[PDB]
Amino acid sequence: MLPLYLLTNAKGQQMQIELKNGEIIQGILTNVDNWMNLTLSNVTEYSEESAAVKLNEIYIRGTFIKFIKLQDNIIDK
RNA sequence: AAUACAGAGAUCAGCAGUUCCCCUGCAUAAGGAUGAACCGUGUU
Repeated sequence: MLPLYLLTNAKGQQMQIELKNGEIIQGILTNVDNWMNLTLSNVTEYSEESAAVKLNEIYIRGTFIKFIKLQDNIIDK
């Protein structure tokens, strides 16, 4: 299935975003749009994968994402 | 008129062309017959 559909239904799951600058964002997905802009709650962002700021909500532009690790649960969920 | 002469003086065959008439083609005119499952006012 399409990446976007996959995302739209991962709403409420936990996922890990790598940004183009190296920052890693662990959080629970709360919203997606057609340009893959995200909003996540219960957030922890890291300066790099080596690792630590906790944030309540984060908005991420989709053009800035290298990849998004999904929970293995994904296919059945 | 007398004479000199020279003195009795081609055939077999083919094709097209006019004239009507039939067969078969193509053209030009008019005429008809029948067949063809589909419907134009924010990433390069």
